[PDB]
Amino acid sequence: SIAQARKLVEQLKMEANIDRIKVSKAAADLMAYCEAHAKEDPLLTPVPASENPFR
Amino acid sequence: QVQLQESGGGLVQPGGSLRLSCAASGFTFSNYKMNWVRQAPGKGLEWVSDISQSGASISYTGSVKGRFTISRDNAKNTLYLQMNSLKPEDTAVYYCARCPAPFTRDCFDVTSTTYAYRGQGTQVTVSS
Amino acid sequence: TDFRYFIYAVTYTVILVPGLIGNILALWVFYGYMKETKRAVIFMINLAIADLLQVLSLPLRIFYYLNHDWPFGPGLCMFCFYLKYVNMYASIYFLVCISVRRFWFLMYPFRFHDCKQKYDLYISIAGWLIICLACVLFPLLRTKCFVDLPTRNVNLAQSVVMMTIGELIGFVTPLLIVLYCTWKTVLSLQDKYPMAQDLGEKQKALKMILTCAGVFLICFAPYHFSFPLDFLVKSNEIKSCLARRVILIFHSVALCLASLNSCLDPVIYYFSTNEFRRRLS
Amino acid sequence: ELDQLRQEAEQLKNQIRDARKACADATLSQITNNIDPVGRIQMRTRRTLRGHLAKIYAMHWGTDSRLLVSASQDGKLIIWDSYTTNKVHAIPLRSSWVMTCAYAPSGNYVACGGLDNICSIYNLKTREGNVRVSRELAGHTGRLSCCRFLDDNQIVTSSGDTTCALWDIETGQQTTTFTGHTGDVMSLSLAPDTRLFVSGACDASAKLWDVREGMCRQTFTGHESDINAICFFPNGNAFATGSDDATCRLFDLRADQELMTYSHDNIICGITSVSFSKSGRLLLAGYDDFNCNVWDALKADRAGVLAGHDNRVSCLGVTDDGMAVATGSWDSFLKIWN
Amino acid sequence: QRNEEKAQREANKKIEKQLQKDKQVYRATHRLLLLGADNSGKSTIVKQMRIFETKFQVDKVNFHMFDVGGQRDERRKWIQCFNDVTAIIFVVDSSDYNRLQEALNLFKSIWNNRWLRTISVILFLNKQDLLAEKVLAGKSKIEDYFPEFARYTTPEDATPEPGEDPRVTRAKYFIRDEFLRISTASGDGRHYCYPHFTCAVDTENARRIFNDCRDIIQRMHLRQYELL
Ligand SMILES: CCCCCCCCCCCCCCC(O)OC[C@@H](O)COP(=O)(O)OC[C@H](N)C(=O)O
Ligand SMILES: CC(C)CCC[C@@H](C)[C@H]1CC[C@H]2[C@@H]3CC=C4C[C@@H](O)CC[C@]4(C)[C@H]3CC[C@]12C
Ligand SMILES: CC(C)CCC[C@@H](C)[C@H]1CC[C@H]2[C@@H]3CC=C4C[C@@H](O)CC[C@]4(C)[C@H]3CC[C@]12C
Repeated sequence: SIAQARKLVEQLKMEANIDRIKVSKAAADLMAYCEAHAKEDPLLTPVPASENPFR
Repeated sequence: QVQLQESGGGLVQPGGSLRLSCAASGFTFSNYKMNWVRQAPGKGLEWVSDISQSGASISYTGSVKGRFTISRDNAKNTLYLQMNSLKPEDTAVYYCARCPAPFTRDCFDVTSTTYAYRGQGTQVTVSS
Repeated sequence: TDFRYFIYAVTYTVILVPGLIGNILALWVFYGYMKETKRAVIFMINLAIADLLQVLSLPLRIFYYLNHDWPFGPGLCMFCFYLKYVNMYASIYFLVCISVRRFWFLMYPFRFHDCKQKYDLYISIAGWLIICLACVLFPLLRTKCFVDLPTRNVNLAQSVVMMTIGELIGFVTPLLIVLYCTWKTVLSLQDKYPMAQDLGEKQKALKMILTCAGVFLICFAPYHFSFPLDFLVKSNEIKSCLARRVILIFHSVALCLASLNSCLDPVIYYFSTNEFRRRLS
Repeated sequence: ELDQLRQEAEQLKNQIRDARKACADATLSQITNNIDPVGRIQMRTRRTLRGHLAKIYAMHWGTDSRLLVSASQDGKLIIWDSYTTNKVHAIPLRSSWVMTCAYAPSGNYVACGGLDNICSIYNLKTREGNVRVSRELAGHTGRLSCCRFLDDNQIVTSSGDTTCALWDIETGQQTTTFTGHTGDVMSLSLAPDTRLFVSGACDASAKLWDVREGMCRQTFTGHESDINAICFFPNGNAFATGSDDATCRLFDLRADQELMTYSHDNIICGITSVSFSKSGRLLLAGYDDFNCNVWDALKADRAGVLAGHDNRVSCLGVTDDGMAVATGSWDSFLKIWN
Repeated sequence: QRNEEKAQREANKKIEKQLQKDKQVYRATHRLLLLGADNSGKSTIVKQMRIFETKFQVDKVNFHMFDVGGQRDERRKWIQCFNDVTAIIFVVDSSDYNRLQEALNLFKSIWNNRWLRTISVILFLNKQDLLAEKVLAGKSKIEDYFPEFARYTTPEDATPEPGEDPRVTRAKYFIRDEFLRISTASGDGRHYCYPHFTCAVDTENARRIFNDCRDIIQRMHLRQYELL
């Protein structure tokens, strides 16, 4: 089981060595993407039935 | 992360007493049925005891029935195994096994190789 | 008609309210079963409709027997005379259909499946038509609203042949089919070798099957034994005064029993079922 | 050395947790509190695609946003035209137990897999009329839980042997093996650029993988029980996972921690399938209580309910064009909503 | 426009015709999920009934049974798959007292599962000859593993084989009652357990499965077509 522990330690080191950003920046990016593409979301804004191929 | 840390155990003479404590973190303790599962040397995992969400329905393996007691403290998020009247056949590594899903009466947590939500375990040796 | 009025009036008054309440409640639970479950209950829907139509046929008979006079006109009276018999034989037909279907899915389960319930509507309307045409015979022979109409003067031989044909089909075929299906279903539901120790539903179903056949055989046998005798008496074939009187009384009691079956089908077929006892609760 | 390695792993986990907490300057819900909610979302069953004989486990919308493919336990893979409700294709399967299906971006191939441990690629565009089993990919030792096409030649498949595999279809051999999960891998989602993919496993942990390197880039641990669903956010910098503890959770790749939890007290059944709308504002999840939920991915407030199935909702899909959302359930019905 | 739509409609018509044929073939066969563990003669049951799947036919009814053995130890996700089967055939070695508790736990997990709370279980207490040998020998005591066996008396409805030691019958019915206690504790009447005492040389398990499946289907018909 020594190999499994060594692999787990290596993976933890790899995941730790990365650089993270603030959660505020991530929230801002998600908000920006949601607001930028809100127009092209038929689920978000129900398109008129004439443009629905199903209706 | 779902973490189960076992404390207690060690070397005890036959007929002794032990208390195995289990600190659980990363999940709501009260929503899961808990199990105590032991692995004796030279053999695979064996289910020892289990206790339901509220502690109403406890059940035991017949080998250890009448000697071991299982309990929960949902306020302290801890699982207790009062091991009494120990025998040389009771030496094993003890594990806490949380049942995979909440609000269920079924459990698949005696996996021989790897179970996702099982603790590290503590050695309990009973010999003179 | 004296005794008969008293008898028909009280029996129809006793039967009218339970029939209405039970059958409309059963139809409401049918609509609920449709909205909640995708399964089809066509046969019991038709049975409830036929029983309700009979029950709605009763009240004008009640009015006539109480008031001894008919001010509503001959056409409505003749239609009401036709209604009770047409939907009574519809009830018999759909009881037979229910018995056959239960025999099919309890004696040959595998073969049954559920796409083996596909020609049901045709089986239902085939019946509602043939019956209504066979029951076209009822107004023509009796062409004074329900009991005081003279029978048509027809030859004894032709009348006897036609009466035997109608009795034979419309009673013996339902009776033989229901008895055979109930016997086979009871045989199937009885476990000879030990099986799973159930909560008792395989015996509750046995009791339900036995209770159904039984109410059929007792509400419907006396009517079809007394029907040829009553027809003979009303055609003046039988001349013994005491025999004529006892035959008339027996026929009145027999139609009382038939309408009692019309109002008892709700209870047995519907309210003994677990699905009804869960939907009301 | 085992105790030293365990202590080192515990210290690494503790310092990763501390770094993630330090990055957690503010919560996503607090930042999104200012924006107004989307309100109630009305969706209705435009099409009820029926014909499957048993439960459906997987479906996949085509890139054309019109054709879809569904996999049913009856051993059938039906390719429907959603607009006309006409079954374009109906492929019999060698193994009746199919738990995954994928539809290639080119539209020329479909994928099948399940308890047979084999990923069967079917070629739709065959000169000799009907479809034929193009190739079979073997090498996984656990059921195949999900399949996703990188392109017409590369397919990434997650298996219940705690692994994922990148296959080159032409050669038929497992090009890359992704290992590190300690439980059954039940779902994976490909990034829009098809350079990274997140796989959710039964060890209550998701993993972000790089397809070229073949090594686990990141690991996210925020759930309590098995993860059954996962899907990237449209921008590719976030992903939402659904688990058996009746919670959906949003993770961001750069933040490397959970951002928001979608759950309710009245909800106790576990998630089976999640998906995002085209803009990502709405997060659609399938539940065991026979009904789908539509959460506001920004405010963690339920915005709609898709209650049209009589059995467990097993698969969700959203068109690339964004017209419709398809839900397939265990009542042998697949329905279209918009 | 219409030219391609007509072709699509004809293709859909052919697809639906083939699909109706496949539905007729599919509903005419019954799926059984074979479950068990090592040292339990599930493979012996399969071979005496003539891999992953085995097909048999009794009374012109076709069953095909699935023995899922290509996966790891964990069962949750692929046991979710077998929820539409008519019956779960659970085979347990009665002789092995060590693994009796593991089999009881597995049976309880199958019984109480959300997606398996409707499938009836046909329980095969296999290897009765070895259990009889163990009981007669006396070296291994059931009360060692199950203390309540020391307080167990043979049920009055027991039907022992002629010329059988009552201790063996007591052990058989004790194990059967241990399984039936789990069966009836939370059965709710929707599903039932059908225990059978079978051995390696038994050559009539197919008939038992057939009768049990017929009983299951009859009960299912009674439950569904209450309103007819
Ligand atoms: C589809 C199969 C149909 C089966 C056979 C149906 C048609 C059979 C008809 C054969 C002869 C019909 C004779 C008509 C006849 O006599 O009237 C029926 C009698 O019961 C009349 O009853 P009655 O004694 O006048 O009293 C009337 C009664 N109080 C009432 O309310 O209807
Ligand atoms: C006065 C007499 C002649 C009235 C006769 C009414 C008959 C012919 C009509 C009235 C109500 C109709 C039924 C109403 C309800 C159902 C159940 C439905 O799922 C199938 C059609 C079916 C079975 C109809 C069959 C025809 C029907 C029975
Ligand atoms: C009042 C009189 C006319 C009732 C007549 C009863 C008999 C003749 C009718 C009533 C119910 C009918 C059955 C209804 C059900 C079926 C199933 C169908 O797939 C084959 C015919 C069969 C078996 C019918 C045979 C004829 C039948 C048995």
